[PDB]
Amino acid sequence: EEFDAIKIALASPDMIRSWSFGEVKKPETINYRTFKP
Amino acid sequence: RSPGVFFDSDKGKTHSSGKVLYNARIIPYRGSWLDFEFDPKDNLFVRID
Amino acid sequence: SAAVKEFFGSSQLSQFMDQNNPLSEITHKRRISALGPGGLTRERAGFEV
Amino acid sequence: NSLYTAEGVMDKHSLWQRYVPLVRHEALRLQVRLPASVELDDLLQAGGIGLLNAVERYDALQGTAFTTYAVQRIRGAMLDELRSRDWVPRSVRRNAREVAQAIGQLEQELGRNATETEVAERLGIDIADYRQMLLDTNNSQLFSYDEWREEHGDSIELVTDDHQRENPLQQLLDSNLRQRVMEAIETLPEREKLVLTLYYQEELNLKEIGAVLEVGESRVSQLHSQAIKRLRTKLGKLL
Amino acid sequence: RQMLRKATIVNAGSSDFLEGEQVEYSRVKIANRELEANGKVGATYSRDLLGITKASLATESFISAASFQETTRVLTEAAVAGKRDELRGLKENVIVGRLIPAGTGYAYHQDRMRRRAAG
Amino acid sequence: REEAVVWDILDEVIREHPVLLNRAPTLHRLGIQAFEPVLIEGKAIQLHPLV
Amino acid sequence: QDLVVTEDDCGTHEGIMMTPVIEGGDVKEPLRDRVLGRVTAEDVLKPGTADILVPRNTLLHEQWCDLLEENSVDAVKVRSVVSCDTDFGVCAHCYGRDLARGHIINKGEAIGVIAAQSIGEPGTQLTMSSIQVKNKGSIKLSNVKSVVNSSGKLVITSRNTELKLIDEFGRTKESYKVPYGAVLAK
Amino acid sequence: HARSTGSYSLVTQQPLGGKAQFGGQRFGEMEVWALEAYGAAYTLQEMLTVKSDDVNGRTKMYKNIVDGNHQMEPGMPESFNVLLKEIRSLGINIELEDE
Amino acid sequence: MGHIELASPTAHIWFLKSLPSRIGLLLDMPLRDIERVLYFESYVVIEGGMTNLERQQILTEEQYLDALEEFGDEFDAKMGAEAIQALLKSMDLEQECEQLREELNETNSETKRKKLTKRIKLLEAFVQSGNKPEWMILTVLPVLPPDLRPLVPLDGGRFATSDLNDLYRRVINRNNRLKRLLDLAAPDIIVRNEKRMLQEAVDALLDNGRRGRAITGSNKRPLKSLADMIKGKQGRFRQNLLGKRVDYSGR
DNA sequence: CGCCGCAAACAAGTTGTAGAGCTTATCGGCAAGGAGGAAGGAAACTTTATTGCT
DNA sequence: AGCAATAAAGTTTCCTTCCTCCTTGCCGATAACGAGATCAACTTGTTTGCGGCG
Ligand SMILES: [Zn+2]
Repeated sequence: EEFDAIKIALASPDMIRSWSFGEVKKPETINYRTFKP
Repeated sequence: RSPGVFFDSDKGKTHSSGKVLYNARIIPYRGSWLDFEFDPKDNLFVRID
Repeated sequence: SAAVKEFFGSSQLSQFMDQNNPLSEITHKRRISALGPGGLTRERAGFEV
Repeated sequence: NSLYTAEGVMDKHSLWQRYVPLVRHEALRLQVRLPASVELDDLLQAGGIGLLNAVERYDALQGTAFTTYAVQRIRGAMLDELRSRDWVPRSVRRNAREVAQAIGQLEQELGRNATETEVAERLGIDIADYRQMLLDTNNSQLFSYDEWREEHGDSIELVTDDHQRENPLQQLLDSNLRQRVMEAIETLPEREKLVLTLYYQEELNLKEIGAVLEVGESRVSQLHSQAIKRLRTKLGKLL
Repeated sequence: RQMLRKATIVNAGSSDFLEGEQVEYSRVKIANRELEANGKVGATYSRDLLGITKASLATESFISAASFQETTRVLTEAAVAGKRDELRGLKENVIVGRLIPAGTGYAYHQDRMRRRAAG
Repeated sequence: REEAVVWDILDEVIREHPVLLNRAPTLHRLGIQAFEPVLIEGKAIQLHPLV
Repeated sequence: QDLVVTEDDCGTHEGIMMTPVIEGGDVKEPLRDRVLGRVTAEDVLKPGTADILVPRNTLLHEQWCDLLEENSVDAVKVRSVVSCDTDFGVCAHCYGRDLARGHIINKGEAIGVIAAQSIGEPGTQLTMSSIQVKNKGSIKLSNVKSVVNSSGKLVITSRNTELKLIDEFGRTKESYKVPYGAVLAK
Repeated sequence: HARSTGSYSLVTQQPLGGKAQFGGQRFGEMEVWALEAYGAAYTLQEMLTVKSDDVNGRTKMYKNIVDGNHQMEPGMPESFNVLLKEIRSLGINIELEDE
Repeated sequence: MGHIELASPTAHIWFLKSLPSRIGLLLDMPLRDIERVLYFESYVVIEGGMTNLERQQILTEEQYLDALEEFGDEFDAKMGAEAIQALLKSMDLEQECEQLREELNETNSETKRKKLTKRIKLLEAFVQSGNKPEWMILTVLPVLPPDLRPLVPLDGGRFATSDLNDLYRRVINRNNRLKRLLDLAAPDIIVRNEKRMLQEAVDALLDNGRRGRAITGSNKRPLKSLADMIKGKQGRFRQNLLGKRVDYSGR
C-alpha cells in the first residue's frame, strides 16, 4: 500500500498485453431475460 | 420577443477600432432568421442562422 | 396523443399546483416567465432585463 | 477488387458502381428510426457488401433483372444490421406489429379506445398471452445519469437502491457460532466432530466420510440430530 | 514572492541561452556553479513576472495543476515528458490522503523525509 | 426500549466529550468551531450569542 | 497551496523600508502599526543618533512602538518576506508575529492559506488650479531643478519635484505635487 | 436528521445524502482550507479515509470503538485508483514508484 | 482490464487537436494537411524513389495520377495512419537536434528562435523520457471493468446502463465488418469509408463533440465520453475526491 | 511587422423538491439444430420409527 | 442406556427421454418511385493564443 511517488509514462502496446487478461470480440453483454453474462 | 424585424449596433467589437457597427435582424415566427451587418471598413455582409 | 401528453407532462412549464393556500394557487397561476423554449437562461441572460 | 477474369471484373464493378445510386435512394426513406437511421453510412457500407454477394452469384438463365436479384440481398442486409443492434427476439416484434395493426384497425372499427376484451377476441388466443406480451415487448431501455428534473438537483445515480449489502455482525456471530459448534462437539465421537468440522469449517465433503467409515450414516443421522439438540441449548437472536 | 519564481536567462554555458526558468533554481546553480565550481560557465538572468492563473499551472507538479483547470493540456505536456511529482504540496497528500507536510504531522513528515534520506 | 440507565450512561460519556460545529459557507477559519456538549430537551440547538 | 515556514531564522540579508501612508491628509497608518510585529532589517537608531535597540532583529512589540513613538523616526527597514532566501520555504523572523496568537510565529505554519482566506472574506462585502497650505510648517522640496521666475518667485524646471509641508519639528504634515514651471508664491 | 452508519454508494462505496435515504453530510474544500489553517493532520486524514471511503478503515475502527479502543489505522481511497484506471483506459502508462 | 485488438492503427486526438500538437508540431507540418490525410482525402509522399519529387509532399489524388503513370514504381505515397506511422518511424532525432542547435546560431531572430527551441526540447524530451514517438499510434486498446460502466435492473424489470458500452459496440462492429471485408479483398473505397468511420468512432469514444459533431441518443443528448469523468466540477477531483460525503455527522 | 480573425474556455456553496416517457418502425420462409423440459419415473441414498439384545 | 434390525417414507440425484419449442443461420423473383437537411441553436463573454495576413 505504501509507495513513494507518482510517475506517468507512455502506454506501449505490450503493456496493454501484460495488463490484459483476454480479448473481447462481440458487442453483447447478456441475455435479455436471464439477467446473466 | 415578437417576430419581425430588429435593429441594433454594437460598440467597438474589435475594440482597437472603438467603432460602431450597425446591423439588422429578421426573425420569422416560423422559419429561418437572417442577419445584415457592416464591417470595420464600411462594407455589407449577410448570414443566415 | 404523444405530443399532447408529453408537454402536458414533459414541458418545464407544466407544474404541480401549490396547494398550500388560496393565494398560492391564484398567484402561481398569474405568474409570468421568459424561460423555456423561445426564451432565455439564467447564466447567459444578465442585468438588462 | 477482382477475380480470375478481368473483363468479368470490370463489367462486374461497372455494374457495382452503376447501382450504388439505387443503394442510396432505396435507403433514403429508411430514415427516422433507431439512431443509425441518422447515420446512413453504415447503410451504404452494408449495401455495397450485400451487393457483392449478390453479384458473385447472379443467376442469368432465369432472365430476372439483376437489380431484381439485387433488391433481395440489399434489403436483407439492411435488416440484418438493424437486427444486430437490437438484442430482443423476433417473433416478439411480429406480435408487436400485429397488435399495432389490429388495434388501429379495430379502433377504427369501433371509433374509441381501450376495451381489451376486444383484443382478447380479435386475437382469440388467450388473455394471458397479450397480457404477458405487454410486459415482454413494451418495456424498453433507459439510461443512468439523467437529470432529476427542475434543473439538475441530482441525477438518477443518487436515487438508487440495493438488496445484497454487507452487514458486519452476521459473519461475526456466524464465526461465534462456528466456535460454539466446536465448543459442543469437541466432547463427542471422533468422526462426527471431524465430519462436521471439516465439512462446516473449510467447506469440504460430508459423505466423503460416510464412505470412509462405511456404517450407512444411520449413526451419522442420529448424532447430527443430537448435536442439534445440544445447540438448542444456547440463546442467540438473529432469528 | 509566489508571483515571482521564474526568471529568463541572459548568458549561457550551463543550460540553454534564454530558456524560461526558476529564479530560485538559477540562484541554486549559480550558488553552486559560479562558486569555486567555476568562475563562470553558468549564466546571468533577467527577472520575470507572471500573473497568478497561469503561474499556478506553470509548476513542477502536474497534479495540483490537473485538479481544477485545463487538466488535459497539463496531462499531455507532462505525460509526453515522463514527469513525476514528489508529494510535497498539501493537495498532493490530501488526494492520496497522506498526512500533511506541515502542522501537527509536520514532525512525522520530516521523519518520513529523513527516511527518504535514510532509505 | 430507552431505559433510564441509557440516559445516565450517556451523561457518563459526553462530559469532556467535545464536538465540531459548522455553518456554511466557510470563508475564514472561524466559520467552524470546537465546543463542548450540553444536552437539552428539544430538537433545536442553543448557541452562545456572541459568535 | 505550497507555502509554509521551513526554518526558524534564515539569517538572510536586508529588506524593505516601511514609511508611513500619510499622503493626501493626516496619518492613515501609524508607523507603530507598521512596526508591530515586524523584525528589523538591521540595527537601527534614534534621532539622537547612534542608539541601537535591535542587534539586527527583535520582536517589535508595543513597548518598542511606544519607545519609538516617544521619538520622531519616520522610516525603518525590515527583513522582508521578499528578501528571505530560504529554498522551499521561509523564516519566521521575516514574518514575525502571529496576530491571532500575539507572539512570534513558531516554525511549521502555512501562510498563503491565511492570506487567501483573510483577503477573500471581506471582498464580498466590499464593492458595497492652485495649491493652498492650511497650517504652518517648514517647506521641503527634493530632487528639484527650478528657477527664480522673473517675478521673483520659484518655478519648477524638473517635473520630479513635489511640495511638502513639513512640521516645525521635521516630520511631514502634508504633501502635494506641483506642475512643471508652476507659479509659486514662495 | 442525524446519521451514524448505514447505506453507501456502490460505484465508489461512499455515503449518500438525504434524510429520505438516510443521508450523510458533505465536507467541502472550504472546510479543508480552514482546517489547514489550524493545521490538524489526523483529523482531516480520518474523515477522508474512514468516514468517507476506506472500508477496511471504517470496519476496524468500529471494531476498536466497541472494544473501547479509540485508535486509528489508514489505507488508500478507492476513488484514487479509479482515477488511475480511467487514465490507463485513456491509453496511458500511469503508474507509481514504490518506495 | 481487458483489451481489444484492432485491424489497423489509429492515432490520438489530445496529441493532435489540442493546442500545440506535439505530433505535427514535431514534423514541421500544418494541421490541415494531416487532417486531409487522415480524413482520407489526399495522398502524400512517403519517400520518393525519384528525388524528382519530395518527402512530406502532398498529393491530391488526381495529380497523383500524373506521377503515377509517369513512373509507377519509383515513389511511395499513401493516405492514412500507416503512412504517417512510417514517417514517424523513419526519422532520427539526433541529427535534427545537432543541426537545429547549429543553425540556431546563424540568425536567432525572435520567432525563429522560439520555434527552434520548441522543437529542440520536444526532441530532447522524446530522448530522455525513454519513450518512443511511434507510440503515438493506437493499434490495441484496453477495456475497463463492468463495475465502472454497469448495467443494472429496475423495479419493473427495466434497466439502466452506461453509454460507453454503446460506443465500444459500434467500434467492434465496424472492425469485424472490416475483417469480413478484407477476407474478400473488396474494392478499396469501401475500406476507406470503413476506416474513417472507425477512427471517428474511436475519438468519439474519447471525447465526443470535439473534432466532428457529437453523437447522441434519441433524446438529442450526447453519449457522454470518458473525459467528463475527470473534468469541471462534475469530475472526480472537484465533486467526489476533495469534497466528501460523511457519516457520523448531522445537522 | 502589426493587425485580424478565429477559437477556447471559466462562470459560489449546500440543503432539499418529485416524478419519466419515446416520431418511431424495423422479411420471412426454411432447416437444422441444439438447448431445454417436462414428463413421470427408478433408484441411490438417505432418513424415521418400531421392535429386538448387551 | 448403548447397540442393530426391519420396515416405511422421502428424497436428491440424475439421468434419460421423447415430446415440444426455440433460436442460429441461409437465401428469394413482376417493376420503379429520389443524393440528406427536418426541426433544432440562439448568438454569454472577456482574455488569451496562434494562424494567418498583410
Ligand atoms: Zn526568512
